[PDB]
Amino acid sequence: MEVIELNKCTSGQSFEVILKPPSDPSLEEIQKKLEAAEERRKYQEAELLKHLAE
Amino acid sequence: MRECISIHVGQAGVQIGNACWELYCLEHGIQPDGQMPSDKTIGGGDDSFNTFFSETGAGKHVPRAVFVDLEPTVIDEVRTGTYRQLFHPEQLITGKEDAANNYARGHYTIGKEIIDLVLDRIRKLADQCTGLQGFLVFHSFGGGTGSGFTSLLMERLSVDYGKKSKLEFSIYPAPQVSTAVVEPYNSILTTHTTLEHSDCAFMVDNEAIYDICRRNLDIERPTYTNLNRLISQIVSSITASLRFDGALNVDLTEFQTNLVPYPRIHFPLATYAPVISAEKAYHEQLSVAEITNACFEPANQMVKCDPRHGKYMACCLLYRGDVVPKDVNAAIATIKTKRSIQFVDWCPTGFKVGINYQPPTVVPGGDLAKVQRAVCMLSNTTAIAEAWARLDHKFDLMYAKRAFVHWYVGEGMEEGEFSEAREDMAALEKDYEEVGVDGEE
Amino acid sequence: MYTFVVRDENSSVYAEVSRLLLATGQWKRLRKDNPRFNLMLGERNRLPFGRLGHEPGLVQLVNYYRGADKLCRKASLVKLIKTSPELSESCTWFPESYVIYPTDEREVFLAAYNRRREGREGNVWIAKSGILISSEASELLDFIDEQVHVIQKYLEKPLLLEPGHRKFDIRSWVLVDHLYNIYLYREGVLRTSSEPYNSANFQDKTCHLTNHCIQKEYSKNYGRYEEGNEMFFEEFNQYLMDALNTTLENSILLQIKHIIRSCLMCIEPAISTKHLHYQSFQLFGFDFMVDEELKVWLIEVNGAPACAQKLYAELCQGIVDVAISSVFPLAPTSIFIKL
Amino acid sequence: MREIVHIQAGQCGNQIGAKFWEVISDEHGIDPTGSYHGDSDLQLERINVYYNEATGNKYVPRAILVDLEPGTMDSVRSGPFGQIFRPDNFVFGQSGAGNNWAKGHYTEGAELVDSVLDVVRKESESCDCLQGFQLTHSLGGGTGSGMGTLLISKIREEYPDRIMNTFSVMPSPKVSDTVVEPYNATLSVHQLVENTDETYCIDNEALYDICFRTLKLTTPTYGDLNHLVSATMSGVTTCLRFPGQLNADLRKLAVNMVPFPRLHFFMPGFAPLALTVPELTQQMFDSKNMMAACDPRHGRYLTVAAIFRGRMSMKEVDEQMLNVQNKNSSYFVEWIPNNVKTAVCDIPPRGLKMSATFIGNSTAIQELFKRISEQFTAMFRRKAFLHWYTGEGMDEMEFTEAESNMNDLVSEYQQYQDA
Ligand SMILES: Nc1nc2c(ncn2[C@@H]2O[C@H](COP(=O)(O)OP(=O)(O)OP(=O)(O)O)[C@@H](O)[C@H]2O)c(=O)[nH]1
Ligand SMILES: Nc1ncnc2c1ncn2[C@@H]1O[C@H](COP(=O)(O)OP(=O)(O)CP(=O)(O)O)[C@@H](O)[C@H]1O
Ligand SMILES: Nc1nc2c(ncn2[C@@H]2O[C@H](COP(=O)(O)OP(=O)(O)O)[C@@H](O)[C@H]2O)c(=O)[nH]1
Ligand SMILES: [Mg+2]
Ligand SMILES: [Mg+2]
Ligand SMILES: [Mg+2]
Repeated sequence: MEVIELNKCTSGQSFEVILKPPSDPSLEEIQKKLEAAEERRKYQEAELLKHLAE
Repeated sequence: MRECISIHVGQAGVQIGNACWELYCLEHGIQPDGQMPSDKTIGGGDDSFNTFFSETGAGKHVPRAVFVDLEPTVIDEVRTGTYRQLFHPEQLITGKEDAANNYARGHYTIGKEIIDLVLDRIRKLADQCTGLQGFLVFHSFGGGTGSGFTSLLMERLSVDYGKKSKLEFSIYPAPQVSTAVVEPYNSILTTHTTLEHSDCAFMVDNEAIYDICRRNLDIERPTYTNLNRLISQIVSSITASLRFDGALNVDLTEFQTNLVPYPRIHFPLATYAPVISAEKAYHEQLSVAEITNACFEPANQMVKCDPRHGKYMACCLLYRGDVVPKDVNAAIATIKTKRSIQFVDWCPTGFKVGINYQPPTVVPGGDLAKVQRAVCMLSNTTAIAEAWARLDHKFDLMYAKRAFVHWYVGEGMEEGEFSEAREDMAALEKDYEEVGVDGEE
Repeated sequence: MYTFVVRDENSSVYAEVSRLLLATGQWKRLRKDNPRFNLMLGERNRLPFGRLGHEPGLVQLVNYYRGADKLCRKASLVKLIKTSPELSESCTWFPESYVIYPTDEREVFLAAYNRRREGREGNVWIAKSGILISSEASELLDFIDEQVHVIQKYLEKPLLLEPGHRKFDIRSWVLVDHLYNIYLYREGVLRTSSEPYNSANFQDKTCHLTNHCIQKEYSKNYGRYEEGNEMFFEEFNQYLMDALNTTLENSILLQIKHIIRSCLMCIEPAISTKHLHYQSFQLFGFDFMVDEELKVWLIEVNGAPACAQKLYAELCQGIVDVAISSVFPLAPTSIFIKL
Repeated sequence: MREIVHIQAGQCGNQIGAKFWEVISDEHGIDPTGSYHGDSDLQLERINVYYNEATGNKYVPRAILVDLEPGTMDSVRSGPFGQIFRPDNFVFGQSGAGNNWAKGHYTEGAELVDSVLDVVRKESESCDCLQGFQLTHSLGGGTGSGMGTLLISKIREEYPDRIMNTFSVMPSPKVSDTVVEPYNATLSVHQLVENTDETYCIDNEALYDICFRTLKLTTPTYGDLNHLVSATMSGVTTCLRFPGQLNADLRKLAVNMVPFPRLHFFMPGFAPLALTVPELTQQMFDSKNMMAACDPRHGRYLTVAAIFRGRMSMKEVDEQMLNVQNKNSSYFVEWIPNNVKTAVCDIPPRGLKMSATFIGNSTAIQELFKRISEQFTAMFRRKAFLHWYTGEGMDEMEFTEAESNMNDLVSEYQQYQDA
């Protein structure tokens, strides 16, 4: 059970024990996705107002 | 010295951030007014605690934090509470009406109109950093803001801060304290779009925190306050390495290097011990071996699951209080024999150990008892996939009938995003299966 | 009113358990996919253990121990015995076995083989996982290559019942409840072969394999000496007294109980649900061989065993008392032996 | 500040509405003159959801009173709390609606609707962040039913992204005024299917039976029925009027109660009609405590919201709740996990130490729409009483479509009851 990388300071210490060795979307793309959704919302709201106008 | 900026999104993120910064101040000797008598460098210094606190010329220590919520009730209690003097108005952002537990409302409808403001306020904090490490993002899975606006913010952060690590503290939904029935939808949706933007996420299942509060703290019906003070203890021991002198997990990058070899599998399991009720006058002080052994009992984990049937890819032990290396080594030797701890063949069978001599701090008047030594184990085990399976199954039950889907399509989201998100989760579950697993007689 | 679900239609045991449950007025059967259950009679394969114990206010119990396959898969059982320090490769009640793929043991198997047929010693092995009993290692490895298999030493000196000169195996039923109590059903069964044991002809496997499967499709004397080639403990005990002047308890049952304890205690740390968010119990079928020295040998452990038609009523009722009602009470005399 | 605009239309709508404001005004500590005389800050915490504040800290209900004849309006103004409403929020005509949906929706109603919208527009203008609207009305008459649904249609056109909720009183032959009530109710239900987000179905037959069988009232009046409704209205709005985390606002409640846009008609319940937690739980779930005159054992619950008021064991509440559903579990759909949510308010209603209010989205509600459809077709098959409607410009075709629309609604509930 080896112990490696023992660092000691005034507020603590750290070490490592080894028991055995081993065997994106851009700004404009995000803006489009947001405006696409907004567009589908405005379309659905236009169909509503159209429905109510009838 | 490199700075960390904390971002709290939604009611869960904001109220958990409240408990954390309250605890951070108690741990660093910072009073509610922001004064820190121990900081001999007035209005300056690049000490370890300055990773989370900036200093005005008047000696005020201001958290490097921004609170954001699409509805002002929760953030109004920050502006009016004990630590109101801590933050300045620019870092507390509130909207008018919330996302109604609707991912599409938080991400698209409302997020599109507030995202630029949030980034501007973050840039203000970034402009105060000589070497920004990255961000710590707190949020729920199930809320409309915690899920929807978080994933939009994470996308924009990868753009504005390409070479910066992003860590998550995510609240996994539990019916025992759940508000909405659509939280499985919001969890899958936000995990899918956030997956490629988060370097390491610590999931906390409210069901686990709830039972710990009932079993260990003798609280018959825990509230969010009880839950959040316990959560802040775990968060504190996880971030202690960033704001105290030390050599383990001193940089946000180190969390990825030590806990996440496989990028998509970046959800470490957290286990904390001991949690002892303050109503118990005298309680038996647990030893190093006892609390270390407690890190392998399912009842102390932040996500209920059985590590005995997964495989470990990395294991990290974080001690606070009266602990010395030989006590830890002796305890591990005792545990590696009894309990079954199978590491993946392509990873060393070892443990990174960090010790902080300061015992865990407890908020006066809280439910947790002062202990002389505590430990938090971070282990990246495939057993946490059980949490994805559960969640994915609730998603499937509702989506087969398209129940509640119209609320999401009504906010401009396409029905295809559901299946796209679900198939990504199916691939995530298979990634765990590959790394992990090997009638009528 | 307790609720349970049935996810294995083929289980003859838990089909009776479900029948007894409903016959009490305090249990109601729900749809297979209803999550608000107290008791799951789960499927044999891919039982979703990860979805148990997460329903608010429901104490949930399942009739399988997650991880018990390590003991009930022929390949993994060998690996468990050779690997577990509690059992070790010196374990004296498990026949010398080797795991061979079509990490592999094909090499070590041939080493100990040469030491046998060279030393005049009986060198007969049985490969299984489609069974084959051969004299030389040549024909054995060819059968596997042409799924993973296990080559095991064949018990060439079995205890033969008289009259008949015929081999047999013993089946013991063991119930392990949620507290990990190990209960041995007081009633076992001997699955006997109706044909005389032939030491030279390994081609005909009707007198070498005793399972009820072969002793019917290919048994020429099915039911001659005992109904359905099934001798129960009372008769077998009386025989041991008459023929050998010994008791079933002393000559055999002591070794059986020791073997059951050793296997289940070995894996308890891995499968126990003591501190788990759900609870488990499971019925096991242990299969034993007895040699002519009255030494008991473990053959295999079955995780979803069937029962003797004559014993379903008692065992199934005993399961309900010890495993189900213990957790979910209702509004002595005991058929099990606590180990 | 998430304000709700309240509208009450017609005789039934205004009499039930008046009692509603009387009950909650008492709960929030508001006297008949709008002045506050409470003793708990929890009262004023969310007072602005239903009340505007004027100088002198007098609170004025955000309520609009609508009718096509003055009678009921005058009775409210002279009523117990009649002085509490803004005088200019009374909007009424003189002609009347003659229990005729066409008069309320197309002729008499059309002349008054714009001035009603003027008042609605004024109340909304002074809202920090308008949640939505709630309407009280009956479906069996002319003004509440015909003009009420006209108002909903106009409100939706002007505030298309606000929540629209209603308490709708369904007619019954056992508590009937005119024979044309199935006509008016069938026409209104279609308007509600399209333009409301949440409708609390209040069946006058259930109200009567409760007053007769349970409450032991020999001869119940409309007043007795209105006692049950205002108590129900106070309970279902408790989580809106006091500090709460579940069903906090109208849109969050809709998102968690309405899995399919057309199936948004809820069965309310109340208890008691002191008691222990198991008693409240058992009673609140028994049909005899539900006001839709529908047996939930005949259908399946899509979602359920329960509100407990008073000081009680929070553990007993969960245990009884988790008990009541885990017993008769056949009546909850299995494809909406965790579809029963529970909230608790500390402030009990006047005269009770603890009560429980029940809000169910059950497919059993189809029995109500089927009753109305059967009564509609018995008369429509012979074109009985149609001249009252054709005389107002309506064509028979519009009746045929409303019939098919409600029968479509019934069959839609029947699909999810089998699933
Ligand atoms: N642990 C913990 N969980 C919380 C807290 N607040 C909310 N939650 C959980 O978060 C989920 C609800 O999401 P919220 O964060 O409240 O909603 P939100 O992010 O504000 O989004 P919207 O309100 O829909 O705009 C539920 O599963 C809650 O149990 C909290 O303070 N602590
Ligand atoms: N090493 C050995 N020596 C002698 N006989 C053996 C043996 N291994 C197996 N047998 C014989 O084989 C028969 C059953 O073999 P085994 O139990 O391995 O197959 P199986 O697992 O398909 C039976 P089941 O369906 O009940 O689990 C027994 O009757 C036994 O007599
Ligand atoms: N519960 C209740 N129902 C009423 C009341 N007044 C009328 N109704 C019912 O409402 C229907 C008559 O509609 P009404 O409101 O009087 O017509 P309107 O004034 O034109 O809207 C019938 O079904 C009545 O039974 C009341 O005060 N309480
Ligand atoms: Mg919120
Ligand atoms: Mg077998
Ligand atoms: Mg009338």
